[PDB]
Amino acid sequence: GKLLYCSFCGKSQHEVRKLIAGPSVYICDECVDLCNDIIREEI
Amino acid sequence: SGKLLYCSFCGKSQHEVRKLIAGPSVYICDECVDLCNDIIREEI
Ligand SMILES: [Ca+2]
Ligand SMILES: [Zn+2]
Ligand SMILES: [Zn+2]
Repeated sequence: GKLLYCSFCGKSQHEVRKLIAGPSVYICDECVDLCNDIIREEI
Repeated sequence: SGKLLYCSFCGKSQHEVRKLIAGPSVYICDECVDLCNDIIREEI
């Protein structure tokens, strides 16, 4: 019953497909997508 | 300079992982990103 936000981009759980929770942080699917580009070094 | 940065999700330092991606006062390593992929894709 509270708005949760991606710690990287700031979007809430209501703006993304999925919001993954760490111990005290969160990351959305869009940022994970971006992380893959960074790690794989590809577009 | 010289300071240890940790993945905010698993706690590993930048010397324990391949890459540590930085956000605003938050970090995530390549291993946790791999896990996130399994979570999003809902597969193993
Ligand atoms: Ca040091
Ligand atoms: Zn995000
Ligand atoms: Zn990690």
